[PDB]
Amino acid sequence: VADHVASYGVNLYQSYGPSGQYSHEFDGDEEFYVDLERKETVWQLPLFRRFRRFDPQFALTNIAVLKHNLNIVIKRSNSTAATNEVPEVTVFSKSPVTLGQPNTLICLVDNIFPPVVNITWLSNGHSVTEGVSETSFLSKSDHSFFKISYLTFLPSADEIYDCKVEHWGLDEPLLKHWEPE
Amino acid sequence: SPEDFVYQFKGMCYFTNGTERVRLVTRYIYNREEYARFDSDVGVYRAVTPLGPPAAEYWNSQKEVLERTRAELDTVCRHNYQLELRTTLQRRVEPTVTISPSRTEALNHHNLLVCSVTDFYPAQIKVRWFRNDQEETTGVVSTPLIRNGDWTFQILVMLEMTPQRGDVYTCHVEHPSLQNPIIVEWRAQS
Amino acid sequence: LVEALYLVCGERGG
Ligand SMILES: *[C@@H]1O[C@H](CO)[C@@H](O)[C@H](O)[C@H]1NC(C)=O
Repeated sequence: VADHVASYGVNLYQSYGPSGQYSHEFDGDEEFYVDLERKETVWQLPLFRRFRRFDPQFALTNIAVLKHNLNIVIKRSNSTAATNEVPEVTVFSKSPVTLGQPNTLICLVDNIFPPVVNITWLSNGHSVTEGVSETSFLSKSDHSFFKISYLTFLPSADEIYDCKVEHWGLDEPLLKHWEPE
Repeated sequence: SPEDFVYQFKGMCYFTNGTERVRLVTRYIYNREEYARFDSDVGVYRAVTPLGPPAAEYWNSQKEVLERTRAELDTVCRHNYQLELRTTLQRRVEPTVTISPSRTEALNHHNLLVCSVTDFYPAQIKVRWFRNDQEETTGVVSTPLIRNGDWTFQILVMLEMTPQRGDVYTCHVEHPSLQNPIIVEWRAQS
Repeated sequence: LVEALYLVCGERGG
């Protein structure tokens, strides 16, 4: 019931990989994430890169303590492993669809856990890499995550799509079809 | 399917009425269970589950850690808010409004006009349907607020209607980014 | 002027 909710520290660290994530959020959106391998802060808006600065090193130091904590809690819990969840996939357009007019398809993968997923796009049954993009893992009060993938595209009557989601919580790859009706 | 051991730490700030009321909550999670936390409303670390006593106890036994944490309400929450105030909180992106017919698939023996309000921010928004000189209250259905993830929102409001020559429909949209409301019109039969 | 962050507390290692 707060006017605003912020996570000035969404820290994640997994044994699988191993891998982790460091980002800040405000009212459910990602302000930035720290490329852990490159030690570089990646803000999500021009407005942010222009007026704010965050030292990447801080992300690395925190993540290091999380690794320290995880190992200790793995032992304390007798190695209780994470439970896989079933992802909910939803595909929709960013702008009203008008043939010939550049647009962007949005693929939302909800209730993700653990945070390990493969989100790719298909164009008329073929793998599509160009114009594809995605958010980091956004947090959820229930402690699961959600990630959003993007596909810039030219609306065509001769072209259809599918958002392909791969997660251990799925018996097999999931396909959510979409086309300019 | 490999086994995964996940750890999560969340440093969260809750704001109500500017910085009149500010609440700090740090959460330690193992997989999906928050086993320990610190909430500024109480002021001390708490084992939320039997997995946290070793943690809460360790941290509560250290004076500087308790104080330092308590102080984060200011050094972190209130601090960042100031940066949020001249950036996020003043960000304004006007919505583009569009009206288009239902198509087909049957909207329930009753046609449909779709008023799509797209790419706006912040979330606060008001959309209204008019039929000539009267406002439509019934037959209006809206999708929940939709988060695109790129710091923009979208929302769709359909109106159940029967096309009749002469009738005119308009979608009125109110958002904090515009001094005047956006008004789009659709004329039945033409 | 620069962003602040919470420091995750470290569990006691034995
Ligand atoms: C782990 O094992 C120890 C000793 O066998 C026991 O005291 C504790 O309750 C167990 N915890 C879990 C989560 O299995």
